[PDB]
Amino acid sequence: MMRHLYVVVDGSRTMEDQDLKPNRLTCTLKLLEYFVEEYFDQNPISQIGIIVTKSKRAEKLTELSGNPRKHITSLKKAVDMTCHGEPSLYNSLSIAMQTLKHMPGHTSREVLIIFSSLTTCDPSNIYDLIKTLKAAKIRVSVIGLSAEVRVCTVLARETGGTYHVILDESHYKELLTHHVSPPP
Amino acid sequence: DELNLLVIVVDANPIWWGKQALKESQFTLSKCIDAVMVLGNSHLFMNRSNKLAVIASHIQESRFLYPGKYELLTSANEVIVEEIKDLMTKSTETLLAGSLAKALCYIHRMNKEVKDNQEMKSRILVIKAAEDSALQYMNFMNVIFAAQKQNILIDACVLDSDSGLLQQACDITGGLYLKVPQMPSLLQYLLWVFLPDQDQRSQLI
Amino acid sequence: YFPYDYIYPEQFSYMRELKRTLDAKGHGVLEMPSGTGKTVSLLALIMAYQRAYPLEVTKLIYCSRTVPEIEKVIEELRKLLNFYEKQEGEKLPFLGLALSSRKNLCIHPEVTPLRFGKDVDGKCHSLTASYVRAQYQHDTSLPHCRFYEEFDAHGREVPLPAGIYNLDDLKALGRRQGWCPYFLARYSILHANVVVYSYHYLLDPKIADLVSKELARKAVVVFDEAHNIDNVCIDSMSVNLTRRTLDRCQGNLETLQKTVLRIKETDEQRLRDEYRRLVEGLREASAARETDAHLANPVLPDEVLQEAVPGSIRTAEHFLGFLRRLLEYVKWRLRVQHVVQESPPAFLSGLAQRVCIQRKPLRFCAERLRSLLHTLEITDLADFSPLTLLANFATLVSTYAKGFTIIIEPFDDRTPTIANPILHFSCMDASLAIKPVFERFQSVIITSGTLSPLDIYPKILDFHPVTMATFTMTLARVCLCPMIIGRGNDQVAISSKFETREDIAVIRNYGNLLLEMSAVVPDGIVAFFTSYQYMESTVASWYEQGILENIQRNKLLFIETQDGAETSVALEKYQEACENGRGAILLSVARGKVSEGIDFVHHYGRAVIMFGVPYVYTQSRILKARLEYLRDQFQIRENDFLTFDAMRHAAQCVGRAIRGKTDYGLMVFADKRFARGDKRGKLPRWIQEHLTDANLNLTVDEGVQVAKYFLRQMAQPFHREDQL
Ligand code: SF4
Repeated sequence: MMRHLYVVVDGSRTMEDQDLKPNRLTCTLKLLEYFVEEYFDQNPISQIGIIVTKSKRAEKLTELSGNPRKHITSLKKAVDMTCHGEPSLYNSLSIAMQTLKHMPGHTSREVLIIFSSLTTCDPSNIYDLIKTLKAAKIRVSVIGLSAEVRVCTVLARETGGTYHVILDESHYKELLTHHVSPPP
Repeated sequence: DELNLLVIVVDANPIWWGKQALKESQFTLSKCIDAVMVLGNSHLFMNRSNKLAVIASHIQESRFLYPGKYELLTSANEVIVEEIKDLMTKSTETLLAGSLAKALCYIHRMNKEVKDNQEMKSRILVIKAAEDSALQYMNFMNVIFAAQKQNILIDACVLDSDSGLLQQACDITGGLYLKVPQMPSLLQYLLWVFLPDQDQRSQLI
Repeated sequence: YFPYDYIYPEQFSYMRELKRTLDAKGHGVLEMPSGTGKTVSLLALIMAYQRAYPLEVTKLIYCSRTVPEIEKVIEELRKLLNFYEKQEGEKLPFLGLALSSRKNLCIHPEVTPLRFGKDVDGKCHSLTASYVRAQYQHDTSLPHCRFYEEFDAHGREVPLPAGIYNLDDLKALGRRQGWCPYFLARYSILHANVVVYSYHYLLDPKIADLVSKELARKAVVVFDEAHNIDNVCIDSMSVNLTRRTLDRCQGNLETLQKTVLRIKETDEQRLRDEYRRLVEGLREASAARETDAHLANPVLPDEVLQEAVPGSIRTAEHFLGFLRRLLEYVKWRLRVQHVVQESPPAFLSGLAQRVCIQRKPLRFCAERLRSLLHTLEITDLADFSPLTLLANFATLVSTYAKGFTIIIEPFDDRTPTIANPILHFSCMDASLAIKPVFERFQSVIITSGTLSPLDIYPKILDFHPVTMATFTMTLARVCLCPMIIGRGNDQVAISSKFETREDIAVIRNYGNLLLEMSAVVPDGIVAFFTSYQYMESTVASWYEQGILENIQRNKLLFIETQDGAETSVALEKYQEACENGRGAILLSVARGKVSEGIDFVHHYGRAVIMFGVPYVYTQSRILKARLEYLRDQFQIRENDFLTFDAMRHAAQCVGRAIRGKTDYGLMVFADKRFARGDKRGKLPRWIQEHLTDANLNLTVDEGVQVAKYFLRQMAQPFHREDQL
């Protein structure tokens, strides 16, 4: 059951706000460093990639691959990110659509959205991507952070993934640990 | 002050000793048990703070044997003779599979129990006399992976003829593979293993 | 008995409550914990009483207060119909009549798309029973109101229509086979089970709209969301009059003079013959829809008398009595509108000293006005309506004013100079409009999501056997969080106790709260304000000063405006902006109509802020006449009823937030004055179960941390609840 995960991290100014380690990207980044390491500890047959949502954009940061050191070095460099601009889910799902339309669909394609639950600022109606990716069968599971956004709920309910929000950093580990195991 | 463990596995195949009962050099069962005795006695001869444990994997079970230097080794000797007699009175891949499962869980227990600075190295050795069959591919594999994920070196020695899974154990984990024709020569080279390949695998050989 | 799943439980409560209201034939006051689908339980147990008969005569007229909620009631009982129509197997017929008169009327394209209701229905009735009743058969004159004649045909016949219909069900049937809402409403009033319509339709003594035949043996009526009973009765019987309106009336009188002069015999000989027929026998000359298009009864339990036409011999002299009435009345108006007065019998008795005839033509001016145009049957209703207003006023002033008042107020009501003069004639007895509704029926049920102080039932004065505060536990751990926001830190004046808008540091703390509120809270926020003009002040200090853009850094403002168009635009934007990526807070006014009907459900607008106190502004003299007549009831009331109506506005606004148990409810009172005022008016179950453990003087930032904890712990879980 081979997976092709693009972890979508957020870079809004919700990463200036605390209730975690000194900036939320620090906790999220550190536990993504754990996530990469455990995701190759469990899933060598799969492949990951970092997409960082930034300044109403999304930016592909590491390709869909099976070489962990590049991922972790990308994390090390994304440590000191200023996190300019409110995010955008639309660009992240567009990037995932582009790069993942070409993969063979006998395998599960989830996409992990680590979204900071800030206002979903998009130039185009994401409801239409929620229409398309249903038929495409690319799955999407989303972990918000400190709030429940309605649109992520509709996203995670039509796509068929899982949504969750987090208080304890121990609980953040609980949920990343849940997403480690391969969903059917 | 490396709180160092050593764990050993011995086959208990009566078919294999029936093979080794018509031979010309004719090392006995008790010869190999004395070999392992000397292995353990040598590693505890190294320092007080070193501990150790040995199994003999029974056809039906696996019972472990573990222990003023001389008296420590003598208690070990008596324990070893007693459960070796128990194995010879109470009697293929199942034996040693379930034994290495016991082994890892006993490493878990010995690690969880007595740690003070939580400092440790849980090195394990394996001696398999006969072949190990692929009727349980998943179990053996799983155990090797659990051994790697516990940061444990697995060394190994084969006596009669080669098996796949032991070679693959050696490969995946990071401990050496061994097979020597002449058998007391292999006993003293196990002694060379327990000394160098256990302590200072570094600049040795 | 319709559970369809396992309940809150509420049917465990309202089953026993309704069995108590139906054993003892009595009135009753219910209270809804707002997460209840009160509609489901009420409609269900009422239908359970419909299909049984411990009493053989069994009715329901059920109301609501907004035209969408009518449709909401409909669909939910369509669901109710469906379920144990399937379960009970063999189907027995049904009817629920949404009786919408005004804007849900006409299928003719010439008539329909003119915007208002009343005037265009005047064009409709002028065509039907004024042009095609006078010119009773013509090609060009009698226009194609063809399905009124189809009503003639099937009103001679007997069909049986199917079940409860929508509003648009009857327009689609208009197209196919059920044509007029009015006339198929008549034929279906002839036999119906449940009739649902608007609350203003049933209690309106400007034009007393007799709904059903007043068959006083057995009759069951339920008032839904029934909070503003007093203000409905008052505004349904008060009458306002403007001097501009009076000058349109004077132009209209000169127009009627022209029409009287240009008619020499024919309609007037018709009047003479029919008036001889009326002297010979007291008869209803228009049995059909004209009396429904007339001002029916400005005084309902007062008689349609015997001494009809007391002071008139012919038309133009009674017209001269109206001319005297208007000229003397504008004389009255100028000489009194010098300085505002308050008097019930002084104006009527002094006019009885000025105008010749006293108390009989005052008692018949409405009917004689309507009948003397009915014999003419030429004047357009749009051109005529302010004279209808006048005769309706004089009829009221005639037969009623002892509990009523007259108040005449020709000056500023937040305005420029004396160029808008106007009077008001209101009750203050809420009894004199609800007493009909009690005395007619077997039992009515006042339902409320809000009515916590049951000690201010006696503004209605009546008698009431079933009166309990509904208790319903919430194992969906905490459905609410009231969180009252009085600054410890920045030294709260969040109450507007200086004046309405005499200071603005008040408003700057409000904007601090709003920005941090929009920082935390998702999905749009429903921001209730104090008044239009205070919201104008707030928004002025916001969009002028340092605030607003950081809110506009986050989300979008939907600022209400005093039309229905801007209500529509901001509402459409609110739902379409919260069902997408964006928050976009609404900010409205508490007494503005956005509260009634909209139902901010959990998908959008899930954290309702009250800002300020929803008190009606405390110095106005209508309110002083009100509180003096209720100081004629209890003498403590001078601040007590103010706090009462402030609380019913408050909870009516705030307690829309929740539709179910499994639902997310914040409600935060950015106020100071809410200590004992919300240990009065918030629901007592809600103060006991969910409210103000230690939360009274919450600094905003403490409020934000309480909000974070609440949102995070409502967003963490869900499986298990009160499986009852
Ligand atoms: S009666 Fe029915 S059709 Fe004729 S005017 Fe009124 S609505 Fe239009």
